[PDB]
Amino acid sequence: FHKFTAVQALSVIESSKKAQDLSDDEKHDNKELTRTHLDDIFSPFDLKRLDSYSNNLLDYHVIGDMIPMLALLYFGDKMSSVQSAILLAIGLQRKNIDTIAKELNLPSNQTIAMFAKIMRKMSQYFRQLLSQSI
Amino acid sequence: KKAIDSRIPSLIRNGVQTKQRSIFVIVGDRARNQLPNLHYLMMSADLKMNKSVLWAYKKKLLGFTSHRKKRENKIKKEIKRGTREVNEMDPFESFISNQNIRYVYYKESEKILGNTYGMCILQDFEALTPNLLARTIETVEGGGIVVILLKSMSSLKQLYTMTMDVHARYVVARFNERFILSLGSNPNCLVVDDELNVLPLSGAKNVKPLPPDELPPKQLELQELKESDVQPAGSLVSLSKTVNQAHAILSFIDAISEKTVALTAGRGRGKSAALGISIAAAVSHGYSNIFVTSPSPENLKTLFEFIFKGFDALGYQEHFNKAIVRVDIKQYIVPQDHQVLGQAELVVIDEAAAIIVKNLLGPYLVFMASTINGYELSLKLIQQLRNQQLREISLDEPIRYAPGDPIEKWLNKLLCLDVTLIKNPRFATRGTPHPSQCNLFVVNRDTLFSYHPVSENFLEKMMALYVSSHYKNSPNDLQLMSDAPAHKLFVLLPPIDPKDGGRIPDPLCVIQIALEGEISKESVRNSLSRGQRAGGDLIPWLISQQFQDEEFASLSGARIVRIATNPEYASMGYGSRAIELLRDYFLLLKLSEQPPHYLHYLGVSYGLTQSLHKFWKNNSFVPVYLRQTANDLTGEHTCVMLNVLEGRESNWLVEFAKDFRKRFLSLLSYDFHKFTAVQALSVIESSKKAQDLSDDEKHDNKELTRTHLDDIFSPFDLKRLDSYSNNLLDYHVIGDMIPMLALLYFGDKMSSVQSAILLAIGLQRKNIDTIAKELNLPSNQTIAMFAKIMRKMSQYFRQLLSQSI
Amino acid sequence: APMSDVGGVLMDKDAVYIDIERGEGEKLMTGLQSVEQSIAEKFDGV
Amino acid sequence: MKLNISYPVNGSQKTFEIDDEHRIRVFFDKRIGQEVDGEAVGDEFKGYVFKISGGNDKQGFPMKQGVLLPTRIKLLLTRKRKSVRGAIVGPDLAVLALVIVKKGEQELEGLT
RNA sequence: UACAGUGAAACUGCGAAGGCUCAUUAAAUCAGUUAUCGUUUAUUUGAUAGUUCCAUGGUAUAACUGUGGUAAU
Repeated sequence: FHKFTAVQALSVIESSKKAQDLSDDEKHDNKELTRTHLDDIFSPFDLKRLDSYSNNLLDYHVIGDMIPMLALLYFGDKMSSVQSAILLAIGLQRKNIDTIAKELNLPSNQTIAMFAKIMRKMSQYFRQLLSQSI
Repeated sequence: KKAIDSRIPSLIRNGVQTKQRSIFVIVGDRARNQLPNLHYLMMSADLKMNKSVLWAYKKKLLGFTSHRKKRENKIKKEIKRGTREVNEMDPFESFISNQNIRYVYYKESEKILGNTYGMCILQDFEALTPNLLARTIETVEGGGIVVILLKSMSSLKQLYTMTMDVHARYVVARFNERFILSLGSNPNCLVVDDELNVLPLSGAKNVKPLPPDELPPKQLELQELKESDVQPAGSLVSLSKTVNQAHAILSFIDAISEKTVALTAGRGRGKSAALGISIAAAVSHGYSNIFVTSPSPENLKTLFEFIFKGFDALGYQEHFNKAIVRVDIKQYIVPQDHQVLGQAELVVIDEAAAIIVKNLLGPYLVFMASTINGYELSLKLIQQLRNQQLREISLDEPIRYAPGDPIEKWLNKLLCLDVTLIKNPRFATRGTPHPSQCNLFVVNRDTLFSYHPVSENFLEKMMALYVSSHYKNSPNDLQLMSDAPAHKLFVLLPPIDPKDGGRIPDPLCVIQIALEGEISKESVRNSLSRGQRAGGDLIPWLISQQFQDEEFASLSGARIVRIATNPEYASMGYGSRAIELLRDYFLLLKLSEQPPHYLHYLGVSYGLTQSLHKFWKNNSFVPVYLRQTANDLTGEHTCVMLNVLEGRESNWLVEFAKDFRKRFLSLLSYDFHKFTAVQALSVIESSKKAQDLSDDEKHDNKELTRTHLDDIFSPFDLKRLDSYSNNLLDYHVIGDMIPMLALLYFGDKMSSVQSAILLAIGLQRKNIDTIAKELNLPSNQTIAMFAKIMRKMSQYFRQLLSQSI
Repeated sequence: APMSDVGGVLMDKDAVYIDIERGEGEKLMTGLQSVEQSIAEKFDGV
Repeated sequence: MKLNISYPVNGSQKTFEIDDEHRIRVFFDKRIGQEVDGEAVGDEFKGYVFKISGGNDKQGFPMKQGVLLPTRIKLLLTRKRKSVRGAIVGPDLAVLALVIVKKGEQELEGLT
């Protein structure tokens, strides 16, 4: 919220320019966390893992699970694939504007909600793969 | 042919003469053919009457179909069969085929709130909710009848409880019996058999009044004196009511016609046409006012004001929910929301609806404003009005559809809308020691609803006390708290030994959202094919995923209400709260000492409310744990609702500590998204969560400080270089907007920060900018407090660097 | 049509002339109609 | 809303008028053929799974299986233009039609 | 004591298997007549059916029951 009124498509352009600059200099000698299970259990609690997996594999509220809607989008940004639609929804959530605010902007409310449910379900599969692999 | 009775047509005749409503209560099996007879007598006594009839019901019709094509084709094939002659019809079919009936559901009774009906036929007895009765009889017109059709079972229940006090075997509800006892009190009601016999067991004798409204000719004289300009055309259009309503409308016209900033907040009842006088004075505003107006009711709730404004325009000079766009044949007026038009206050005229006092003080600030306060908080609104606007606040509570009825008295009684806000205790100096004593009494709701004049007096005091200055609840809450099985109350009123009577300093309401009792009531209500009556047990077990709160019982505070006289009344309320905690830890008469010395098996005890300042102060006196919240701001006051409970059972340590810990983790992450209200009570509730963790957990629910590796994983060495740069230099966002979230999370998680650093952390947890929160709350020395907070930031830099490496 | 019975309800000078829990309705209509004049307060000395 | 729940192998069924919409909010945007859990919808039917089959909303219109769009749409059936509600259950139903296949922890006295 | 006479609602077989008003078409309308090995033809009528290597065939669904929605076919 250092700006808080910057644009989401401009944010996708900024993430694209940062990603091209970080991916093509010669080769990126700065690795991220490739499924560290203790680090995942340290950043998000086991209550957070059970809560995200419950809201994925069942129906809970996005407003009842939005505590993991801040750091997980940044984790998908830095450290899985999210095309620039779900990436723009996650960028609006990272700018902390509402899902209604990005949804009545781009597509529709249930549209952007089901797209973010798809993104959180893929992130739930990623954390499930890490927590099962260690 | 047989003559019926001397009382039942004479009641109708004197009712349509003196303009008072009446009540027919028909019992029996063949109970459908008898209502057109009463309709014809009501019309024959007074042809000059409203014609339409309501036939509200709950689920289904009697034997008819409310579809003229359906009963036409059905009777067409009856003629094709040949068991009925061609020219034939019985009077009930004549009634439904000829008259104009509105059949509304009991569930959707809200769709007829403003229009008028000459008859109301409340079909089913077993779900007669007081909001619905208060909506119907307030619209039934002065020469009108209301008819109620009963059952075999309800006729048995009337025959049972019409001896003295008896009740029926096999939720139980006593509001129906309170209504039957209310109609036993009223003489404007009579119970009638299927064969048009009369039951004199409620309102026995009634006479024919003598063969014949002096105020109405006075209203005509007022209209003539105003008549003989555009203000006279508007006044003759407006005064369709009592002369006091005409006086308020003309005085509002003359108050906002030539003047330009007064603020007048007129209070009217459900009668008297507050919105009618406002909508009729809107044309006087549109002529002798500005070309811009400001309407402040809620959205799609002022169709009556739109109808009256359109009728005023037609009378003088004309030509995602609705169509509320303004019109013009010559100016603009639109129904704005909560105070977002603080920039668009270039309009001179503004008016508002009943009640947020702060939101009504915010938008109505620099223009000529009025308000219409309905009865259906206004004392505090008028006090904040007088402590601040050439106050011509005047509105009347004269009756608009009648002069005043005993059925209107029975409406006020059986809807429990009568109040008398006198103290009437022994003494305040004898009630302060009563708050020191804290000796409480149980309700015994069956005998409390068993209405004697002493019982009606006690219920009147407790009802006005509970409904006084509340969060705007309703008759649905009245019928719930009158007939909920998992509910009770508590009142520690008098400590002195005077005669018969008393007072009530503070009432409370508990709701046993239990495990064993709620399991029993759920298995019972599934046989009744309905039931959902557990809120606090269902919200926390889904939000925080509580097996412990699922396996325990629970007690949720439905309401708690005391006087608004002084702080001593809330002191007595806190004493009654501590007395309830003492009561849970440590026919018949409508009070109890044995049940005040008895208790149940409950797993926790606490209340949910909006995240308010004074309610947070009560929650701190309570100090019971403020658990996980929901960020949803309710559209009435914009407030988010949260639940603070204490574990008062054998072993609530693990449950209380775990829920408070997860709430303390969630409040910092939710403190940016949809919860950024004010730093003070929010940080105090964070300290409440910390003291809840201290009270409920000792060494199990304890996280350590962030390690050397954790502090080197959260920030970087570039963060240490930028931290030294902000320490020895300026502190713009070039190095303090990378690490601010980690700094705020580590500061409110893990050695000590003072008041100024805590306010800076509150702004950074609300993700706000520099001179907004600091110069809004503390409101002095933004740069000096920012440099001192930056010194605290350098302290945090040395803290993390010395903690890790 | 006044002076005649639209329906079955014939109108006299003042009278109303109509033409059309079994034991409970029987007792309540025959004897137990005006029985609850002195059954109202039931020893309630306010 | 209302829930008309049916157990097949005994051949029984019962309806509940269920208030408090927050329990029914689990069913939103969950189409015909999707299986549900007893947790978010009840505490007195836990361990209860149901397969929905749509249901009549207000105005009595059915939900023909497997299309789209929880509003009303006009299509062709047995080949005339008739209006139906869609596949997905929405916020303004009258009844949802359920089939219970696994019994849970609180026994029923009208179905079981 | 696996069907038994009247028998309220359904399908079936059949039925309605031939009638109003408006602008004015000259062997193109219409009639008689040849042909159809150039052709469609239910019905009536007359004739007219030869390929089998190591005790009788599976479910889907009405009526029927039962729970419901809708002002309502």
